[PDB]
Amino acid sequence: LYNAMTPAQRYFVEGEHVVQAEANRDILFTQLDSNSYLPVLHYVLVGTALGVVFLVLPLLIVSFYIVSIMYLLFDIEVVYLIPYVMTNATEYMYWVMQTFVAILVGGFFYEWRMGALEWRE
Amino acid sequence: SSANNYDLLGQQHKFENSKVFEEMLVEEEIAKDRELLEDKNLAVHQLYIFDPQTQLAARPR
Repeated sequence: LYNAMTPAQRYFVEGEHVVQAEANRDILFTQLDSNSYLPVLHYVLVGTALGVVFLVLPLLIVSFYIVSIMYLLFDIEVVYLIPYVMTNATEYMYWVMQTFVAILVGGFFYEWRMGALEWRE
Repeated sequence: SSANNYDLLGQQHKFENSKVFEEMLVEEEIAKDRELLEDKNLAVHQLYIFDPQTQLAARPR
């Protein structure tokens, strides 16, 4: 639980009631913990514990390399494309994206022409 | 042995000399392209495998 440590973070609210309330609080999205990934980590710990319990219970009683590289480089290209989709683009942002896509489609065309996309090898 | 060897030599020389000019030129181009295609990192090598005697595309790579 992250806790405000300065008066400015606590909206210049005085007293010790606020500090106690903040420390003993619950993770609520409509309060002080919005867009928080702490629940996700609580979920990861619960899932791991559940698996560990199942695991322990009974005890008591060249083409592939190519596909990996192409995947990594296309994945980075898609990672670059993700910011564009998250904005309301203008005409010039559209044309920059179009140039980016053209470069990607050229690399794809190279892969197709050279026979990398075919998996006979 | 000497006579038989010179018979084989004669056959080889007859074969080389008898080719017509058009064939000799074509063979000169085959040899030149064999020299150019010695490098195996060329893009064309990825596309196809070339016949050794005549550097013509034999199969896709």
